[PDB]
Amino acid sequence: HLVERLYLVCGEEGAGGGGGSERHFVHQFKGECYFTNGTQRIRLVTRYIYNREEYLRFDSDVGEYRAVTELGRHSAEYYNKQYLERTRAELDTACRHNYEETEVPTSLRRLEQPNVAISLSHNTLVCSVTDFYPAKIKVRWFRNGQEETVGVSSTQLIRNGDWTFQVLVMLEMTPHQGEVYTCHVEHPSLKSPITVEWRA
Amino acid sequence: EDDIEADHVGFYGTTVYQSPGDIGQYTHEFDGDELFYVDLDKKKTVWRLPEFGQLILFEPQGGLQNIAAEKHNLGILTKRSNFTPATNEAPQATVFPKSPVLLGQPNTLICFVDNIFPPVINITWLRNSKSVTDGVYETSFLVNRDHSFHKLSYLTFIPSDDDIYDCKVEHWGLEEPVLKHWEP
Ligand SMILES: *[C@@H]1O[C@H](CO)[C@@H](O[C@@H]2O[C@H](CO)[C@@H](O)[C@H](O)[C@H]2NC(C)=O)[C@H](O)[C@H]1NC(C)=O
Ligand SMILES: *[C@@H]1O[C@H](CO)[C@@H](O)[C@H](O)[C@H]1NC(C)=O
Ligand SMILES: *[C@@H]1O[C@H](CO)[C@@H](O)[C@H](O)[C@H]1NC(C)=O
Repeated sequence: HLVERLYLVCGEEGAGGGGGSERHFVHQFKGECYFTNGTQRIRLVTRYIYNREEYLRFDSDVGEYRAVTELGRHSAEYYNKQYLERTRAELDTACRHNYEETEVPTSLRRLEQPNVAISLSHNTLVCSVTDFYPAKIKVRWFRNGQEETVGVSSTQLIRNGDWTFQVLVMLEMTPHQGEVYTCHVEHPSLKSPITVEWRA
Repeated sequence: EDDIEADHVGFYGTTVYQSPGDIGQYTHEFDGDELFYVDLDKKKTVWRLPEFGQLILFEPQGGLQNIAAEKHNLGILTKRSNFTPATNEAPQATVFPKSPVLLGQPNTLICFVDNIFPPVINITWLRNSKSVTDGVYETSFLVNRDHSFHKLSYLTFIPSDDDIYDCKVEHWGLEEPVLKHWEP
């Protein structure tokens, strides 16, 4: 009882209208489904791009194809004649279907627990939080049982490309005998936080 | 030039085609990560992680359909643009480990390459200035909001005190290969 992932159809322009040293010419189509509060709100945006210029767009909040630049002026009239009702219908048959029937049992159930380690690198403690999914996470620093607000800094969220993330969170500190510093990580994969302590 | 607000975003999917050379790709993404690509020559769906395809299918014909339509659209738009060619961009790389580096414990070195356009590139690895091809994997070209691409390459490695690494990137937009260095 395999379930099928569906796709957004790339519409074709009407014809006859109106290598490091070689020239190249590039075209792109992007079909984007935006979801909020499950499938309670869905927005569909499809984009047609020549080289780097998006020239034609369907946006379900607008309800029809529109020219994004002058290059797409007559494209939008042709696509609205030929593909308008088909594209409107893809919000349910493609976006809603993929979310409810394929993302709910897979992507949205994926939970990878973070690994947490502390290193010292005047000075600064670095808490490395690695290999977690999804991206939502909270990392807190404590000194002798009290939470630190500064100097707490963080790198950007790092996307590893393998459906995991990592982040580094730094604490400006001066070591004294014999304090305890704690990196404290809350993540949807964890019922209770993971903590690591570091001592002078 | 303003984000759309959403809890989740699926790309179902993204297609790119370029001429000459008949080079194209078709992928789906969810929340910015690759679900699969369609091997257009083999006509088969290749999942990013094998588990993704255990309960779910994608018919490769959908990717073939999008690529055929994009080849058609490219012909029309190329003429309409007065045959304006693509601009070769200079890609930029950063290298980082997947996990904190521990002596003798297998790890993965990641070469993140951004500002790729057109989507043709070579990313390769050096260890102690010698080419390494064992244990190397690459993502598809992943889309950027400005319609360039990024790509990641992966190198299995075992951290030691006697190894130096480089990610090497070759691209039409680079006069000479760029080397991104990394050491523990
Ligand atoms: C990626 O690497 C390949 C292989 O080194 C390059 O293809 C070679 O290109 C040289 C010079 O252009 C040719 O003389 C060889 O015959 C090619 N070899 C093969 C096996 O095709 C390719 O050009 C590189 N790509 C980029 C973007 O630099
Ligand atoms: C989320 O959606 C459900 C049903 O789709 C609705 O009943 C609920 O009120 C929504 N929550 C918010 C905060 O809008
Ligand atoms: C098209 O390109 C040619 C050659 O680059 C140029 O002479 C011409 O002015 C351009 N514009 C039009 C409308 O032909």
